[PDB]
Amino acid sequence: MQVNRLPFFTNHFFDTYLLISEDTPVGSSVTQLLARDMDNDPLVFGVSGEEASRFFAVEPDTGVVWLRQPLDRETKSEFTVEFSVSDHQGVITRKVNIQVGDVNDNAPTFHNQPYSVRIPENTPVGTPIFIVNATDPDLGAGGSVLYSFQPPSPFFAIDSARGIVTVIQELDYEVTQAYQLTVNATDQDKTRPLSTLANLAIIITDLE
Amino acid sequence: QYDDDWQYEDCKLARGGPPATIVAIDEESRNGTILVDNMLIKGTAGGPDPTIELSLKDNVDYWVLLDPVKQMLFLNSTGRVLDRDPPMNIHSIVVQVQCVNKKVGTVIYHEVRIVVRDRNDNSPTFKHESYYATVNELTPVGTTIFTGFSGDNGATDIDDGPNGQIEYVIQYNPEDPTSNDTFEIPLMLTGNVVLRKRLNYEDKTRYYVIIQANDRAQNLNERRTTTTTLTVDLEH
Ligand SMILES: [Ca+2]
Ligand SMILES: [Ca+2]
Ligand SMILES: [Ca+2]
Ligand SMILES: [Ca+2]
Ligand SMILES: [Ca+2]
Ligand SMILES: [Ca+2]
Ligand SMILES: [Ca+2]
Ligand SMILES: [Cl-]
Ligand SMILES: [K+]
Repeated sequence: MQVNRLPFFTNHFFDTYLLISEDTPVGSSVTQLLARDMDNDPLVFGVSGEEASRFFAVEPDTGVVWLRQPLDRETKSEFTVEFSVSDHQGVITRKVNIQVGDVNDNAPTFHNQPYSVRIPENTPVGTPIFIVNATDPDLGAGGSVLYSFQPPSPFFAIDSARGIVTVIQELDYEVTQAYQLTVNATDQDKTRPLSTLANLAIIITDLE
Repeated sequence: QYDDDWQYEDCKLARGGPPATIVAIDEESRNGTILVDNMLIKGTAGGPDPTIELSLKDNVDYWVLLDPVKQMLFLNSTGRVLDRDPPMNIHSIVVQVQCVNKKVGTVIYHEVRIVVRDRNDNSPTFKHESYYATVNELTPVGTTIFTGFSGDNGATDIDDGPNGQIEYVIQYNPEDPTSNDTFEIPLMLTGNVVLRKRLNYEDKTRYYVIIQANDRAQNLNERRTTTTTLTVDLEH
């Protein structure tokens, strides 16, 4: 009599990796497991492991793997996951590295708030008076920050790359004692840029 | 407003798709192997009037070399090997290509992941040079008479997946012809040996069983094999 032969997986992704974008909706199919059995046994598929199980479900009879809860690359950017296939006499398992793809889903967060600075009325044109900084944890253009004033100001400019704020026109206390500027920090994602606002208070101190 | 946004283009990707650039190569690939043909970053690094500066960050152990002009990444493996198997266990390399826009001063990091694919560059290896079993002449046929390949006492293979999984088979021994007829391995995965014919101490007291282990590489022509002997002595 023929001893049972155990099934084996055929997917070529076990030899490299599987990519899933972090924007995959819950309930979507992310791949399909494939296996053969020399006895032509009907096969049941599954997933193994505590954490893998919380993110992936497998339709037992077809091997379609789907997404049980949202992925977030900033929170966990990869998994090692173990899939199983059984012919009812034995179970075999095999691991795959799953890489999580980025999308731009974060806006920048500013550092060292709140932002306020006292400068004297006689501070000359060209003088750097303040530095703003924000970071953004997305990859690529989605994580590179640009700074600006919204709207721009006739008395101050901010360097778009470095966040350095300078005086660009002589000040005058009697006309304006204090300026409330809105600073915008945006990422540079091509299709969905995201941005964030902070206030910058500039208080002018008297002289004559 | 936004007439000047053309100067922010340099350092951005000259392709669509996701931000990470992900490629695969074989373990033990030769020095100078191309890892990325073309990073496809907008702008010109080097030459007499570059619009960008390009360089590598988090290049741990200097596995990756960059040619900024061609925007090409290469493997730096002189004096060593890129080994996915124990003891080295390099399954992947991740580096950042930092891109500085010269005109506006913006910096963009482009992540590159290199996934290392296993080769069947390792053969099964037996823990001992030879193996031994004693069997009583009255052992019933069907009885398991040797279990010594259990729990890494037998053959192992340091590759991953099927490349590293072992099957055991008995071969004919031209110098002890009946040994493959008297003993069998019915379950090739365990390599346990079972008695298949009644023994007779007055006829034959010693058997030399040739056992071959093989791995389970997908291509039959790339499978590796190793041989051992099991000597079976009868007792009274
Ligand atoms: Ca079967
Ligand atoms: Ca996210
Ligand atoms: Ca993201
Ligand atoms: Ca972002
Ligand atoms: Ca190797
Ligand atoms: Ca290997
Ligand atoms: Ca092997
Ligand atoms: Cl400051
Ligand atoms: K192995």
